[PDB]
Amino acid sequence: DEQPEPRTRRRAYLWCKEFLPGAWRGLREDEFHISVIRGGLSNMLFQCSLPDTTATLGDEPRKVLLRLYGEAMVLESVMFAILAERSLGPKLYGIFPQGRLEQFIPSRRLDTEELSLPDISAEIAEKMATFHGMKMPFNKEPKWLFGTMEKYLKEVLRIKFTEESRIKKLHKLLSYNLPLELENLRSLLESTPSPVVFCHNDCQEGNILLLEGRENSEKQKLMLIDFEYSSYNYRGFDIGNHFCEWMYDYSYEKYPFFRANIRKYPTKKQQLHFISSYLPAFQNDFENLSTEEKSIIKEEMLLEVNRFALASHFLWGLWSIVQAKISSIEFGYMDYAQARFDAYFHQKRKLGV
Amino acid sequence: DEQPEPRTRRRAYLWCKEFLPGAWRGLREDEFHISVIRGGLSNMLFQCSLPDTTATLGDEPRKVLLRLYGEAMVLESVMFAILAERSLGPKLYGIFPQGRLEQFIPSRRLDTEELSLPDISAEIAEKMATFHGMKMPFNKEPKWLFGTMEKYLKEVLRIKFTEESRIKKLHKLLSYNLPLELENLRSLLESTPSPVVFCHNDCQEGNILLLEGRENSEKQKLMLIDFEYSSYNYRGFDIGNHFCEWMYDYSYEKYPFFRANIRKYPTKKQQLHFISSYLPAFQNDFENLSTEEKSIIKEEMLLEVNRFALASHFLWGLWSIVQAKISSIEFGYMDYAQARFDAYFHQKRKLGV
Ligand SMILES: CN(C)c1cc[n+](Cc2ccc(OCCOc3ccc(C[n+]4ccc(N(C)C)cc4)cc3)cc2)cc1
Ligand SMILES: CN(C)c1cc[n+](Cc2ccc(OCCOc3ccc(C[n+]4ccc(N(C)C)cc4)cc3)cc2)cc1
Repeated sequence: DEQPEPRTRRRAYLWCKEFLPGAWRGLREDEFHISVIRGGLSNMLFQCSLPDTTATLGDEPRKVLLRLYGEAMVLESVMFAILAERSLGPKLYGIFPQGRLEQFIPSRRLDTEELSLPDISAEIAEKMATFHGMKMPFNKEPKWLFGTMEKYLKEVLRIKFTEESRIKKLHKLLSYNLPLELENLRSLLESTPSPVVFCHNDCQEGNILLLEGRENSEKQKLMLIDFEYSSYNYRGFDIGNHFCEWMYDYSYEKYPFFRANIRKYPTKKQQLHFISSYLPAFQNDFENLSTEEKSIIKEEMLLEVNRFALASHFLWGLWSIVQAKISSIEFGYMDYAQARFDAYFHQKRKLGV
Repeated sequence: DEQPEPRTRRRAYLWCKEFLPGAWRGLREDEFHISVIRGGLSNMLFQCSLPDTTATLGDEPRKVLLRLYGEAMVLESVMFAILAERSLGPKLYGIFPQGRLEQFIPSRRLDTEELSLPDISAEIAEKMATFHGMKMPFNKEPKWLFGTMEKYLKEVLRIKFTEESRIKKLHKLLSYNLPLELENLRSLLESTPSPVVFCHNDCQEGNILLLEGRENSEKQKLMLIDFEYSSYNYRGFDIGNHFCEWMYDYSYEKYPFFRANIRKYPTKKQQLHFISSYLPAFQNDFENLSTEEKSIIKEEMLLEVNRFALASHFLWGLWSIVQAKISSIEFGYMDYAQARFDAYFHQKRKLGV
C-alpha cells in the first residue's frame, strides 16, 4: 500500500474526521489508514479507512475514497450529488474546495476485451439507457458536440509545435481540410435524427466498474462512473462513442501507450445485441411492439449510431491534438489522433458517406 | 404584474428556453411571460411561464421561479439539489452562474401570528425534525455557532460608524463586555447536551410557505424553504431560534421595520406542544416509551432549547450590528440588535443563568 505524503495524510485525516459521522469523529490520527490509489498532480485518489479495531457506531462507512482535484466545479458537484441520490453513482460523503469523499466501491475496471462479452455489452446498454433518462438541471440545447468540435478545431489550427515529429504529424492531420470536413459531418448529422439525452460522453472500459463479488452474476455487475464530461447531447454520440472504444486499448505498456485495431469495432450483429438491450431499458413498452416495428427502430438506430461514431473520431482526434500541445501526461497523443482520423475515413468508406 | 427590465426579460427567456424541456424549447419570445416577484440588487425573484395557448408536451413545468444572484455557491447548489431530490425542497430545473430555475410552489409566507397556531406549530416541528435527520455532505464538526459568533464579535469591536445615533447605540451594546459574555454563554452551552444535526438556522415565518389549497388541511400544509444558512449545528439552536422568532414581526411598515414583543415568546405549554410533535418525527419509536421517560426527555429538551435560545439572541444581535455597518437594506439594524440583547438578558433572568 503506497503511503501518501505526510501533508496529504494529515489533510485526509482531518477531512475524514470532520465530514464522516460516527466513529470517524473520534478517530486517533495514529489509527487512520490511507493508501494511494492513483497519484499525479491532478485528480489524485486515495482509500481511507478506520482501523479494524474500531467499531462502526451507526451506518457510517468504514472505508471511503478521497479524490483530490490538485463554473465547472458547481456543475460537476451538483451532477455527482444528484447521481448519488438516484443510486446511479457512488454516494457523496463530503465536498470541500480541494476534493471530495466518495463511497468506496470494491471493483476493478473492465479491460477492453471485456466490452464484447455479450452479457457485459447488454448491461452497458441498459446502464446507458438508464443514464439517458436522467433529467438533470443543465442546458438541454445540444450545442456540446459541434460547439466543442469547433472550439478544438480553432485551437488545433493555431498550434505551434517545436518538436519535429509533432510538426510533421500536425501538418499531415491538417492537410485533410478540417473546416470542410467538419461541415460535411455537420450536414450528415443534421439529417440523422437522434434524441437529445443526458450523455456520459466517455463510456470506455476505464469508466466501467466490475463489481466485486458480482463477476459471475447474470446482471447488475457493472457501474458506470466518471461522469465529469457528461452533457445533454445526441444519443447517437454516446452509443457510437462506446462502439468506437472497442477499437482502442489504453493499457499498452510501451509508446504510444495504446493499441488500435479497426477490426475490433463491433459487428452489426454485436451492435444489434447492444441495441436490443438499450431499447427496452429506454422505452419500457418497447417489447410490446411488433417484430416489424422493432426491426425498423433497430435498423434506424444502427444507421444513427454508426453515423454518430464519425463524430467520436473527429472530436477525439481533435482533442488528442490539443492534448499533444497542453497535456502533462506521457501518451502518444499525435499517434492517437492519427488513429482516430484513420478510423473516421475508414468508417466513412464503409458507410458510403 | 411588474415587468422586468428588457435585458432581464431576454436573459430569462434564454435560460428558460435552453434549460426547460418540452414546449419551452420552441417557445417564441413574444409569448414568454415573466413578472417580478422580488426586486433589488441581489437575489431577485421572477415567475416565468408558458402562454396559456401553448400545450405541455410531456412533464415540463408550465411555470417556474427564476432566482438571480445579482465555495459557498458549490455548497448551496449541492444542498439545494439534494433537498430537491429528497422531496424536501422545490425541484431544481436549471443551474447557471447567474442564478437558478426552481419549481414554482403556489403559496404565501406565514405571518408571525400564525407561528402559534397549534397545527402550524406542530407541523413546523415535524418539518424541522425531518430536516434534522438529513445526512448531508458537509462538515459535521459543530463549529458553526461559536465560530460565527467569534467572527462577528471581532468585526463588531472594530466598527467605526460615522453617524451619531449608530455610534451611541454601538457604545451601549459593547458596554456589556461581549468577550466575557460570549464565554459565559459558551460555558453554559458546553454543559447543555444537544445533538449535532443538520440545521436550517433560520426557521422564521418568512421561510415557511403555506401551500395554496392546503390552508384548511390538518397536516402537510407547509414547506420550509430558504436553506442557504443551513449547517451542521446543535439541535437546540434551531429549535430555540424558532421560538425566538415568535417575538419578532418583520412586516412593520415604519421605522425600524420590525416589532418586538417579549411576551410573545412561546409559553412552556406551547413549547411542549412543539416538542411533542418534534420528538416522534425525529425518533419514530418515541411513542412507545413510557410516560415517565417521555416526560424526562421533554423536560431535558425544554432546558436545552431555552438555553440555546440565548445563542440565537447573541448571534443575531451581533449579526445585526454587522449589518448596520455593511447592509444596503433599509432596516433598523441597531434597534434590532438592542432588542435581541434585551431579550438575551431577559431570558438569562428567567433561566437563573
Ligand atoms: C474528454 N473525453 C470525454 C474524451 C477524450 C478522449 N477519448 C478517447 C480517449 C480515451 C482514453 C484515453 O486514454 C485513457 C488513459 O490511458 C492512459 C495511458 C497511459 C498513461 C500513462 N502511462 C505512461 C507510461 C506507462 N508506462 C510506464 C508503461 C504507463 C502509463 C495514462 C493514461 C485517450 C483517449 C474519449 C473521451
Ligand atoms: C443569517 N441568519 C440565518 C439570520 C440572521 C438574522 N436573523 C434574525 C432576523 C430575521 C429576519 C430579519 O429581517 C427579515 C426581513 O425583514 C425586512 C424588513 C424590511 C425590509 C425593507 N423595507 C423597508 C421599508 C419598507 N417600507 C417602505 C414600509 C418595506 C420594507 C426588508 C426586510 C432580520 C433579522 C435570523 C437568521
